[PDB]
Amino acid sequence: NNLISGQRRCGKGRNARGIITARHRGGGHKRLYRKIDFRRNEKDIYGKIVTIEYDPNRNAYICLIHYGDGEKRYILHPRGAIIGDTIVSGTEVPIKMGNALPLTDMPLGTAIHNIEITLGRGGQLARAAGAVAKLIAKEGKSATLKLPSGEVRLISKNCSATVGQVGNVGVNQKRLGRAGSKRWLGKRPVVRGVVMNPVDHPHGGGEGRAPIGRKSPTTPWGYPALGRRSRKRNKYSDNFIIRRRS
Amino acid sequence: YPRRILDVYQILQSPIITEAAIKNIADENSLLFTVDVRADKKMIREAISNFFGVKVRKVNTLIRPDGTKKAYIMLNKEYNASELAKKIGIF
Amino acid sequence: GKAALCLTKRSRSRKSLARTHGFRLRMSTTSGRALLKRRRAKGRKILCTKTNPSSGKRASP
RNA sequence: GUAACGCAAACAUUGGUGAGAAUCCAAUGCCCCGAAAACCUAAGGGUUCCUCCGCAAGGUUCGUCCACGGAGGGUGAGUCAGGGCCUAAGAUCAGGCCGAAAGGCGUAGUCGAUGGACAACAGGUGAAUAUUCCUGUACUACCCCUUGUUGGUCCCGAGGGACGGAGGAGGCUAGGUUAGCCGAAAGAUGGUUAUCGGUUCAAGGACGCAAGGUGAAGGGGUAGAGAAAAUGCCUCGAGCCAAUGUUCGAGUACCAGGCGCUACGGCGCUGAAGUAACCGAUGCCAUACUCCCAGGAAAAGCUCGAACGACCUUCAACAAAAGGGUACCUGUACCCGAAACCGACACAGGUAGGUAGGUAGAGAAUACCUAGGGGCGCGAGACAACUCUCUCUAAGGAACUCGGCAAAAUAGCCCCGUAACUUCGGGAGAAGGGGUGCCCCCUCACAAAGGGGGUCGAAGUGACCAGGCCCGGGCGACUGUUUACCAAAAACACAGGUCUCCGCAAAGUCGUAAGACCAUGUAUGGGGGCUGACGCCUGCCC
RNA sequence: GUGAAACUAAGUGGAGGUCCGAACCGACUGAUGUUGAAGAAUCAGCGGAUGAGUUGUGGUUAGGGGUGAAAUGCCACUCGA
RNA sequence: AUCCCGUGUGAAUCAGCAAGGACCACCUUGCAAGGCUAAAUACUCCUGGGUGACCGAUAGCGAAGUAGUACCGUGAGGGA
RNA sequence: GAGUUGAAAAUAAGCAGAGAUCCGGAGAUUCCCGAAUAGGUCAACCUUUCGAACUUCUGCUGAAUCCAUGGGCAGGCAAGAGACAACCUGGCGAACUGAAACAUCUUAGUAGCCAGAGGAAAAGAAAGCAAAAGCGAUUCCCGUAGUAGCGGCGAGCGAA
Repeated sequence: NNLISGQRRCGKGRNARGIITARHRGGGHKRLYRKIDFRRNEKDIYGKIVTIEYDPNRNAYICLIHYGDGEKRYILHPRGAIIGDTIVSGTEVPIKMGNALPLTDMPLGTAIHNIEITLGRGGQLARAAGAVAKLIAKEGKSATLKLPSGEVRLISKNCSATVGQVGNVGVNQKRLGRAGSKRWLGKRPVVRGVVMNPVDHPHGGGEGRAPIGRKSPTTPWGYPALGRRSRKRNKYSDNFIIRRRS
Repeated sequence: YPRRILDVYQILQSPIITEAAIKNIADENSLLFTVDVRADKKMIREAISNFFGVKVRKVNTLIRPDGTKKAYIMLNKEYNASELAKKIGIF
Repeated sequence: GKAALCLTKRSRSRKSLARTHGFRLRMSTTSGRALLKRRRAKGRKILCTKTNPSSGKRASP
């Protein structure tokens, strides 16, 4: 195993300056990092699954592949798959669960994942547990995809995608059950707004118990949370997006 | 390239003359001296052997808290430190 | 009580104190270099207290 | 000339020293500490350590004494600790980007142990050091020489180093106890030897593993860009892995006790027995086993190895063998549960780690003790009020008072017994009762058992130690957190719920910028608002 | 005990922000202390005490700031700057 | 007005260009978009020479003594 | 040109008319730290291969592409770096205060920080003044004058 490397960034709520920009982090448990090939760019080399194991750094499980020529890679476990199953990346290849193939040659309407937005990079979309995309159409240079959010988006057709839904569908059936469970998961407590003083947070102060008194529900930094968009405006990708979410 | 720090020909300041040193001459067959603070064991053994033409089983050194290095220079079973030190005015 | 109170000092290694306030620290920073200017100007005997030798007698290994 | 003289462990006497002694030294009593008030370390102090002298000042009194003043001394290392090796958090950052200047980001590297990697033990000695000096017996790294192979060396591609918590059983030892063996023995009193002591030995070398665990540990060739990892072949006195143990180390010492010193300290000669049984660790096996999920550092040293690319190359590089020969820097004193650090004080305070004896006990609690260390730097009387720290109290038993605040009572173990309600886990040690000392007995296996019988006291967990319990309501579900130095809660958090934003060059956040977090994550994810387990719910108004 | 599940009696097992209780960490009540022995202590009791646990070493965050299970609390006996 | 600047525009060449406190005409003055240059002027950590209706140890420099010392502060710093 | 071997002043041994001690000018040495510079560091130490590190000078080389640039190896007395009371040039640039409050305004382009250099620095040889009369690069004093002016026409500011 040369894929399981202890090379954390450490602290990991703190920026370059050294201030807590991303809030409610720390405590946690020490964890390692499994590199995962989201590219799956070992082309025309026939592969075999061997073990399904726990990634501490994810929702979904990881799958250890042994290739025919004799090298090993970690990937995302698809839903139906088991130990000793078979896969391959390339152009031709069948549409059997867990195989990798560019979006052009794929069927119309198949549950898929690990999709690139830009050719070359790797695999950004549908990576969580139960992640699932459904190719709706195709148009010239583009393929029209429906995402896990419930949004239809034009992406480039030459881009890669791995067939099958992503496994471990039941991780919504946790109850955690106690403060301590979320504490050792990495997260930390979240102090409400209305509780604090006026100097700290917009809702702050107020004698007795405070109603959220200032006409709007506010962030810590003045910008109305609870209804108000924030998708820049005239962003580069704007053209490509077709729909909303749910 | 020999010395950690180059110092001098000189090095050795003087022998210590006291009641402990006289007894250590008889018991251990060993001389006692004050040297450079920047003096090395290797440097001392090359000096004292090459000076008197005598052998040195071992040197052991310390820095008394003012910052002056004092060295015990031990001699082989062959060479006799009592008679050697007699002809350098310690007896 | 069992936790002592309002002793600002403790017994802490001269390593850490020299890496916080020592000569080599002051000498790096431009702002901090002009503190040594003021110290030599006033003519204070000991410039920056809390300096240690890597060598013996006051070594903090 | 008052308050005070820093705990209520505790002193007394005889002698000595000297101008002078409650206070300095010695002896004898007595008492106190003993998971310390003992002995070691890390940090920090910074000469306080030892010797001889002094007592103006300092020491809450005195003082011939001192952590005080003067004078002189004292810290010895290949193996202990660090550095000459390695890297984490973090730091600095060549070129590079960004910024009025100062500078900011950031890769290659380089630093940076609290971690990895590495070689020593006993006995001895001495005013002050000892794993450092001495004696014995060891080990690591280099330079000789006998065999060798033809290249080495670095870069470089691999193996490996290499890692969690919890729990439990087994095998061992360290340590303890008892016996045996040996030596000594009047301790003035009815008896009595039943008494008192000693019975010790490390590192390392050589060598084997059991009803301890397991039943591939460890290899050898081969294909395919392939020397390692990986797809198929075979083979294993079917066995391995270890802590302990047998020996040498160690016919040596070490040694209880005897036989002589001469004045205030140890020191010469001698030298018996040196075993067994049981209890037994939080120590080792064990980076072992099982279980669990929150999924448990890196880098060098080490071992392979084939390349390519460089150097160093035939007075040479790598392997093995006994015997030789060789051996850098710094720390080392002393205090370190404190009169020496940190608290302005010789301050009732704080301060990381190590070693853990006996009797009673479940126990690192407690009580009394051992080894070891101490009697708290004002004393002497007297025995008024009053205050404090305590001990008891006839009759009553909350009548006190803002309030049972405070005090009292309960208490260990074994056996019987245990309600409403319930989220079916609880409530619950519910409540409430009975037995416990000491002696003597039944049993081819019930930690003074269990049971039977006796005997003593007013009282049997007799001391220390060691739950008070119940019924009803508000708030918050719950363990948790909070105003250091007046507020610990009903306040915050919490699992759960809901809304809203965000499709990745993401929203958000921090920055003049570069860019950083988010995330090496990508909608079962990430940011924000409110509510606060769980049950039933959550209406009208745009 | 079942078509098999379900369910239920005994063993085994060692979970738990489980219980009682030293060290450890805290700070609820009282008494004492108030030109204190102490610029927050002593004493007698108290809560947690395998976890959201305690703590040594070495680091990080900086005042139009930081940090904050949120009191305007803490940031060297200083904090509405 | 004159002088200098970000943004955008954008001339002319001595029948020229600019100034003469918007602006135009006529006069007068000068030659912008390249550089260099002593003096008179400013000051005292300091050296030499002189002077004082200046101080004389609570004054005069903080500092007449081995003072930025002793001491305090984590530190900048304060300070006999 | 006569006694000396620093201050406090004591001893011990020396050096001195063949001219010391001293005074002046010029040279030589100058451990370690510090711009610090062989590399590291917790200033005054540790490791070395014993080295001015880094940049522009100057000799050769030879990247991704011909040339070229980056880069590597050499020689180099080798120019630069840091320090410095005030004065000065340039960059950034306050607030208290005054206006009896306060925002224009004033405090002020002052204090502060940052960078730079000299004995001064900056300025400076007319695309300038001025008025039909003339002057001839700067800079500083007297003056014009608290005048012309500007100004919530307020406080104030104030030329040539």
